[PDB]
Amino acid sequence: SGFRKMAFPSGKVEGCMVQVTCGTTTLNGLWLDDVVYCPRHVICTSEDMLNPNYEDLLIRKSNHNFLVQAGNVQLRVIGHSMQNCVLKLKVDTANPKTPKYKFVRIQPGQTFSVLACYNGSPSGVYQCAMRPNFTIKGSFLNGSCGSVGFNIDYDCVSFCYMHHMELPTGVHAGTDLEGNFYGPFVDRQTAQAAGTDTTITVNVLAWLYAAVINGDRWFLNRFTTTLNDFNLVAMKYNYEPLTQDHVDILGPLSAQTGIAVLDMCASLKELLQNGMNGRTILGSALLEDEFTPFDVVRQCSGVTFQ
Amino acid sequence: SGFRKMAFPSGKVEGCMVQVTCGTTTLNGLWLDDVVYCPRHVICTSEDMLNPNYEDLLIRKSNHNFLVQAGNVQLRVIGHSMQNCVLKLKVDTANPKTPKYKFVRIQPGQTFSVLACYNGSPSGVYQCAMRPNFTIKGSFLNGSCGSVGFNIDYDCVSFCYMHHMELPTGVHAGTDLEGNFYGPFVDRQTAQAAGTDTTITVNVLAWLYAAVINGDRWFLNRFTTTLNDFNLVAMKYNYEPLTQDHVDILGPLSAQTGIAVLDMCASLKELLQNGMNGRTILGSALLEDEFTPFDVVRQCSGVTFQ
Repeated sequence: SGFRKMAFPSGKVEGCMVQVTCGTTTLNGLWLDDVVYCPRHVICTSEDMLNPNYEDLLIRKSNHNFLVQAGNVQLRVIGHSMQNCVLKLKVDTANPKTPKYKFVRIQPGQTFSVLACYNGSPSGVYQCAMRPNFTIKGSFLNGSCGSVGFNIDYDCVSFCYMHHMELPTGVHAGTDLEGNFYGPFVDRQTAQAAGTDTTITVNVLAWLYAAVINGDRWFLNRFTTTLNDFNLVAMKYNYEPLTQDHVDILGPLSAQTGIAVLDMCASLKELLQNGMNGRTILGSALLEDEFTPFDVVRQCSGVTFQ
Repeated sequence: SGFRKMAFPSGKVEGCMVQVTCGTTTLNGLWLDDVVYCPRHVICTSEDMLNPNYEDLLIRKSNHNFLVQAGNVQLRVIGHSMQNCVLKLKVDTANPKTPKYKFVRIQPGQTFSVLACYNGSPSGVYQCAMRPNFTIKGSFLNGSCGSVGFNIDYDCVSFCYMHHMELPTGVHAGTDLEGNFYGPFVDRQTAQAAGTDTTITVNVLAWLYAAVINGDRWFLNRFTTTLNDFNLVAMKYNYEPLTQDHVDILGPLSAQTGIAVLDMCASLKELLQNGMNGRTILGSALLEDEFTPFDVVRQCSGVTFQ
């Protein structure tokens, strides 16, 4: 029993983190086989951050303008190319610690682990969700750009996030590992804002199921609701709409607990309309939305990874 | 910016986890140099869990009664001995992935990362505190015994916890790596209870400082309090007493923010007496007590580990 914000074991990713230095800028890169992936703004100077033209900046660079350090070992750059907002540095050594891996672009509402790094050295690991507005509520300081987010599936690391920037509200924006930003953000230091966020309804429901799996039942009721009527109340509380496909995903948790999805929706409805009345669920006084249905099944049943 | 429940990178520990099997019981072990550490109740049978005499059970075992599996490789046991509640299996191969490490017995209020494992395979990583009643609020399922908790300091892994059992309230009890339980608990399946817990006052204060570091100031006030008068209010709310030594530890955070410790105590006092009035601090509607002053400095300033 218990329910924690659980990240994936980070060792397979730790073995891939390196330091990339170009001119006066140092950040993190991801070293897989003989390629180092890092944010393209490594080639930016403090005077070129306002509106850089990266193609023009990069054609002015040579291979030897890029210092890649893996531990206390210098890797030699033998090619470079830009893909969207990431730079790909070909190095002359393949990383012997390369795990089995894929690159995946995730949907908002999905969660992932972040290995926060500075100077190519891992600092900590924590769990994140991609918010509906395509920011993440990370924990990142200067020098963290290039830190990656990932899920692990048996033995395969699916990289889904590379950190690029912090927004004025203190949330974070970045790219998939092919360099495409999540959301409307661009890698220039101009006025940008997150856009209104919403609560991930299907995730809150999964976490209510987690609470029931772990013996919490105080918040249930004898009511039910239609999907339509639930969504009318969700909208009022800034929850995003629950789809039939969300309902289908919650099937396994429904079956394990004996609580119809729409009945758990009626319980959520009541929690939205009445609050929690000084009570807690799984040690939280807020309705938690950063666990997916998969996360709950993984933790309440115990899937490992080799 | 941001503030997350941040665990240490787990890779140095992942490389130490193994599967220990004796008879019908399988659990996790920690493989450092040529010794495998695991809970001594691996030698217990389903009929010997009520009140086992471990010395009598273990003298009946041979080296070959212990199966140690590291990955898809079988390690041969060449000695065994019991130290308190842990068994130490001498194996004929030293773990080539042994990090620099120490064993440390921690004080209640201290935090650590837990690498939850099943069948010697890491499942997830999360951050824990040792509660004042010497339980931890973990997330553990059958088969998790022998999973370890740790801190990392530059390059050195300080193991401080090995998981042994779940209590009826769903919290967890275990030992240091020398096999001494935290708290009054014993490794037998008899009536045991956690004992009344309290909130870790110095940690709540650190987290209030974290909030200020990150730009939250709504909860401050213009009052101050004496240490004596603060402690009179803390007791009423089941907070443990704040000591002058707690005050001293909070010095660096005090100096970084310009807020005297006793002034932050007056802010805490007010939050205890008035509640949070529908407001949140660092994304929590509860006063959070599982970050130490060290944890806050580490995350809000960015210490790495090699």
